[PDB]
Amino acid sequence: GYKFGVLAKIVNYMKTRHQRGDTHPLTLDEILDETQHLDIGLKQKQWLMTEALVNNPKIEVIDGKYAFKPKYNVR
Amino acid sequence: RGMFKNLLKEVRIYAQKFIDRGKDFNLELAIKTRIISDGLKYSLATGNWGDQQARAGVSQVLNRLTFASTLSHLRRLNSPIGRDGKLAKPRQLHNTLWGMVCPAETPEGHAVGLVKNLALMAYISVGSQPSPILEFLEEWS
Amino acid sequence: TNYKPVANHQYNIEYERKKKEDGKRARADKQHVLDMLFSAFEKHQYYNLKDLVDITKQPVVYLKEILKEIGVQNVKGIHKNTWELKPE
Amino acid sequence: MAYQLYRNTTLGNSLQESLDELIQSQQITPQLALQVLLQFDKAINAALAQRVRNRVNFRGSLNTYRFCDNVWTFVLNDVEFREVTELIKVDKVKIVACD
Amino acid sequence: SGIVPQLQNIVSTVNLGCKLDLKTIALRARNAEYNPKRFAAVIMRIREPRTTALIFSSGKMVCTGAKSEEQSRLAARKYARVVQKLGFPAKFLDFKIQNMVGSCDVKFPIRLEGLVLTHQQFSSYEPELFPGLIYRMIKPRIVLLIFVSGKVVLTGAKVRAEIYEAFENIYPILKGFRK
Amino acid sequence: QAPPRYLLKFEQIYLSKPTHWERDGAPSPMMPNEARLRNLTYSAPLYVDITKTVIKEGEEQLQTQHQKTFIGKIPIMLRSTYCLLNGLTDRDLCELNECPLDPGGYFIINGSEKVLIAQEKMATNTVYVFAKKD
Amino acid sequence: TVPKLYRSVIEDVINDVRDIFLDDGVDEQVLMELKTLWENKLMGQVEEEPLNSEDDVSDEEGQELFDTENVVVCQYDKIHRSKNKWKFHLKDGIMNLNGRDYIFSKAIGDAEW
Amino acid sequence: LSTMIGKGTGAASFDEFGNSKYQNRRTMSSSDRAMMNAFKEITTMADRINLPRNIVDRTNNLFKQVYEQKSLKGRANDAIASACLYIACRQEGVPRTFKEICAVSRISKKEIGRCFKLILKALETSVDLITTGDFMSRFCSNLCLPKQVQMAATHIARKAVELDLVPGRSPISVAAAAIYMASQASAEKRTQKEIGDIAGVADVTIRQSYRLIYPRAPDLFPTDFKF
Amino acid sequence: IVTVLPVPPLSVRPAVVMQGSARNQDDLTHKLADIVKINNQLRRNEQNGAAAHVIAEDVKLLQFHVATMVDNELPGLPRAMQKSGRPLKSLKQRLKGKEG
Repeated sequence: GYKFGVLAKIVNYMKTRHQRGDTHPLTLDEILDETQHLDIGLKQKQWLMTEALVNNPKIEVIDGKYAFKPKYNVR
Repeated sequence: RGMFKNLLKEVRIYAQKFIDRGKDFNLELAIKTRIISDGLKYSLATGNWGDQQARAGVSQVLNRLTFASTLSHLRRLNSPIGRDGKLAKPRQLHNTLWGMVCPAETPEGHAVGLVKNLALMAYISVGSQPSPILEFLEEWS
Repeated sequence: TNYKPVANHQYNIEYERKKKEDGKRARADKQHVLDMLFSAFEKHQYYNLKDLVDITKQPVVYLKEILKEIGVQNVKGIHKNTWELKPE
Repeated sequence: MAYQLYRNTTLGNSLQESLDELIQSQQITPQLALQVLLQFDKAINAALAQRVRNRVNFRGSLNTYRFCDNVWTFVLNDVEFREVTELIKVDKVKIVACD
Repeated sequence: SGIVPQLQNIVSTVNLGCKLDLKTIALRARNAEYNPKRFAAVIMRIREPRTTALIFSSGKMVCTGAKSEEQSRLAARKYARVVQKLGFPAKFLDFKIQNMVGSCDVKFPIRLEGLVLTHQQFSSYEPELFPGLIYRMIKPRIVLLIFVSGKVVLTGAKVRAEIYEAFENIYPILKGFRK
Repeated sequence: QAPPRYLLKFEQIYLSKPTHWERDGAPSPMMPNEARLRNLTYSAPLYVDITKTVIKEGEEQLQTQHQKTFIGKIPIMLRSTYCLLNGLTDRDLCELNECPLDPGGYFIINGSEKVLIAQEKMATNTVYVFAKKD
Repeated sequence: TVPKLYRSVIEDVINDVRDIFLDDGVDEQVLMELKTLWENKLMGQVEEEPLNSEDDVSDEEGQELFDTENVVVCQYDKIHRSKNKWKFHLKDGIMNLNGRDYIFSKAIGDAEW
Repeated sequence: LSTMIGKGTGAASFDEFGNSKYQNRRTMSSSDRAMMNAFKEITTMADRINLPRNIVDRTNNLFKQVYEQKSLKGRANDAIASACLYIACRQEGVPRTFKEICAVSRISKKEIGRCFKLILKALETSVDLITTGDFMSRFCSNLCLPKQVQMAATHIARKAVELDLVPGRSPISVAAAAIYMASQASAEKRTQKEIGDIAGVADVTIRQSYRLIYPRAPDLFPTDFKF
Repeated sequence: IVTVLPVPPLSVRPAVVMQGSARNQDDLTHKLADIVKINNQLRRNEQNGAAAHVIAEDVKLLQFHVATMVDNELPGLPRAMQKSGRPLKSLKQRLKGKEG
């Protein structure tokens, strides 16, 4: 398949990165480096920018970059 | 015919149950020998002519009281007209029963004219395929 | 020659033979079965549990334990309550 | 991403050395060398599976036997390869097999 | 009686007390065989004791093939040494013998049919399953394999004295059925 | 269906003489008088040849001609041709403890002598015109 | 016989890698050059915790490290255990016996421990 | 205590989609369902080799005692069923071989052996050891052999058992050997394959018993046989 | 409208003999066992809390069973029968007609 499979490998990786204590936000390409998704499509990139990373309640927009939402979650 | 249909349905269910799991099946255990051996027994024993609303009293215990009783019981017929029904027409002796059925032989009581038995010279035709007659007529004009 | 005394049925001995070399489903690591399940999810949206067991080739209880974390049951009155492989 | 058994042979060593010589001259990328090794492994597997129609025999004594992830690592000492056309004597052989 | 049984194998289970990686042992042990599709354990043989043992990820060793209790103890110690040489902190805790098998010959044939006739509450003899009689008495925890040829096998024992007492409590019984 | 395809086709129908199987499983011919005295059922076992054709989608159609298999028993009407008393002389009938003047034409079920009376119906495949007076 | 099989292998190799070379944009000529080089290169212890009381219970570990001797690359169908021996059933495999390349389709053997 | 709801006579009980709205729920517990299916399996299994109904009822009695003993839940009900069939065939003095039960059952000989071993261990009963003379009548009659062959073969089998030519040999092998004795001495003759077909023992086992019983042949025979 | 069902005594619906150990009961006893079973099932399912359609179909089934206990010959509903035929003898079949 295509356009619907890489988002899970992004979200679980960033969740596990937050589990290591990396509260600081990360850019799209920085997440794409360690998720072996360097050949990802440009339309998938803009789809992640405009819909996929704003509709979920676990993604925070901090100074233009994307991070976890530990404030909404209970800690 | 009905019971062979039942046997085929049963072996179909068994073969499906051991073919959905994905292996071959042994034919000897597949065929239930219970069905044919028991149902014909049940129907001849009880006289109920079906797999228990069907016809009743088709089969009777043979009337071993005298030799004439045995013969008259073996050569008997039976009408399906409801024996309790207060009718008049089908029970009457009809003109076409000439040498077919005895005009004197009739039980007394509620079954007068519904039960009757064959005359001395009456062979009931047992059946034949109409294919030879049909192809014979096709040969002619 | 009917119901000849035989120590084991031909179908039975073939099936029991075929269960020796195909083998029992070995418990695999989590990363490989996760990659397998998301790759299968890429093909089609919904799946039945028995179909996921056949495609992934994993023990039912273990696969059920892995997909309990990320997948979730959604009720469908058309046939049965089935699982969803989507994390959300 | 294959069986990868024939790489540790004389043929595989020669091919790997040739690819190293091409890499040191910057003629090809190492990814192309890995693809060439993969295609060579598939081709030799197919050729051995198809075109070979002869039988050999061997006898010997075993000292150490090994199994790990469908890989055997037997060693054999005092090995006599017996064939209908020739007999070969050899002090020690190491047997590797996969599936 | 004048005859004592001779052991062939002793099953002893010991616990190393620590979790182990079976794949790591399979990749690093000298005599490793581990197939996940066939069984949940890794098998290990050595030739000078001529003994077999197997290991689970739970850290438990099951050893079988020893000729004496000291032989089993030394074999378990050697296997513990082998597994701790791979970098795992293996120990030697709660060692216990769980089964022993011995075999002997009484050098005379036996009428097994009479033996199951007089000991029907303890004996079970079916030729179509297995040609030898199975005998199961009470105060020993033991099953006996009495054969027409005279060979008698003892299985199920905890100690060696159990093997002797289960031999000489059936020997006078077996003497009365001499062909 | 399952893919492999299995097709079972039925064939020639065999019928044997009436037999009785005792406790040890010994098949023996069963006398009609033996059926009456022991309250038995006079019946004959029925046999069928079945051809089982296999399909594995690789052109391996190798059917097995599975031979005469036991499927049931039909209660035999006495003195029919498929009965033990068929074509027997009077001396052999008397030796079998059966009356030579016995007409036959009756089954034995549980030892009871059961006869079928000929039912009667309106003839099939022929057109009638009736005048219902109401 | 064996060199003819090698030429057949080389033909299958150069037939099987054309699509990859046209896929990644690599020119044809390099293949021929590779083949040229490929043709030129060959032709009472009451305290049971310590275990150091025993020693020399191991053999030499360099047999697998050397790999100088004959290494038989093959595949197996069934290998069976017989209380004494290992029964062998092998499909097609290859040898390197004293430099000469041997080949087989089936092999039956045994070994003693 | 229950009742069945049948099919409706009038059409007033049908819904807009049919289905008559009134049907039998057929709950009847799980254990009763298991016993009913087991009894159906026993009847259709025993009818194949034509057993009398006394053995069937004894089999049902043993199955109910085992099922209420509550010790054999870990094994297929069909295994306990065929094991109880073997026990009931043993206890009436007309024993069948394990292979004869295996022919009319979906279960291997290993499983039926283990289940029989667990039934005798658990239910606490004793069974008589088989003798050769029990199988002789069934084997000769199914092979269609006359009474003199029956008596000669039974005498041969009992004499071979008592004189001790066959230490530890199975009674089934020496029984078929006595069949081969009585067969290869008269006008009618039976091939090794037919003997193995009717007995279930392999032709090698018949040759083993033949070559071991062949010396001292006239002593095993009865007084008169018409050689 | 009935809300309690009067069970008849053992004199009205006694147990019959056969060979002995059977102690077969009257058809009223069997149907009343069915009535008590369905009523207990409904009474537990009231607070166990199934769907509304489950309660509707179960009370309709109990309607049918109470009716066929009282009156069986009425058109429309199928006759309540024992195993293997023999439509059971309800109160109409015990009072009306020649052998009533």
